[PDB]
Amino acid sequence: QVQLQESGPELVKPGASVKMSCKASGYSFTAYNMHWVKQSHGKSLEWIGFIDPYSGIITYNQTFKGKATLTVDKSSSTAYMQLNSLTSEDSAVYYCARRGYYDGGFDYWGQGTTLTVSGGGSDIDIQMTQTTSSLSASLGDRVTISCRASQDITNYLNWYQQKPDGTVKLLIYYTSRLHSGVPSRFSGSGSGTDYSLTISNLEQEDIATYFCQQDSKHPRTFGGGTKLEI
Amino acid sequence: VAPISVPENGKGPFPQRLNQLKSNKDRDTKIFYSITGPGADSPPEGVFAVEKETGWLLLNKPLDREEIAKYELFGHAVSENGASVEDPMNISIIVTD
Ligand SMILES: [Cl-]
Repeated sequence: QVQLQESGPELVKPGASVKMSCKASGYSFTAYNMHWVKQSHGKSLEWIGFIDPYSGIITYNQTFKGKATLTVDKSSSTAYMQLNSLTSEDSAVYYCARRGYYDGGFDYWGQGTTLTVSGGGSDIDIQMTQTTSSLSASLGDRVTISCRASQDITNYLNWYQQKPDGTVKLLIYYTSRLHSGVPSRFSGSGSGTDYSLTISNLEQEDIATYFCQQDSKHPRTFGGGTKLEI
Repeated sequence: VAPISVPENGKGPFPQRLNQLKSNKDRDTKIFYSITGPGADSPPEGVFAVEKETGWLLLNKPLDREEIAKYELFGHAVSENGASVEDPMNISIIVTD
């Protein structure tokens, strides 16, 4: 099966550099782009950039240009991110994620690497707003979570589920299409600027935080997330 | 990867699109397409072609099954720089019916 193993937690002093590994297995390493993302406590997600391990082409979010360096080792199926000039604001959980499909989505994620430390440009940055930050519903219910873009994103909208583990999964990509192994009770819809994810027959398994992400334009951007209890 | 079926002696007009080449890196990088093989850049030359910027495979001429029943071509995806992004993708084209 597809697996991305990330390296252990880091504890460094200000001004230092650190380097994280992301070891791929269960697929042909060079046939898929590798993206990295940052999540600061508690839950905001930011796109760092990606590397194409086949060509070596890299694309950075203007925000992380100079702060982050992406490389790969083809012979060990390992992707690397170095973070430099470290400050307290770099303290976050960082993630490895594979670009899955022609129409977008990041289909598999590493478990994350925690960094504890004791940038920007002229591109327009599409804002993804999830108007509800916290939602409480009952077992067996049907529930709708909403997402809005500052711009028409022409259906390039994906949904992720994060468990209190830190573990992340792709639920839906390109507005409505389901990632394999995702039950039918998850379904998404929308068009233009407005999108939504609907979960039916809520289960204990669904206690999680749900995140939308736009794939219309660089830099990729996420919504703030919607937390789901019971 | 699924073979592309083309009926013989099609009316056209030509060139006509057959199938669109897709890379799983397309959302991330602007990808440019080219093709090689007997049928494109070796004999019979120029029967098939591709739209560089869209990846749409083109057929330039009506196909005759009595002459050639099947074609095997290779699709190539490069970045703006000209750097390859994938191994060559196999393109099978079967003439019907
Ligand atoms: Cl998959």
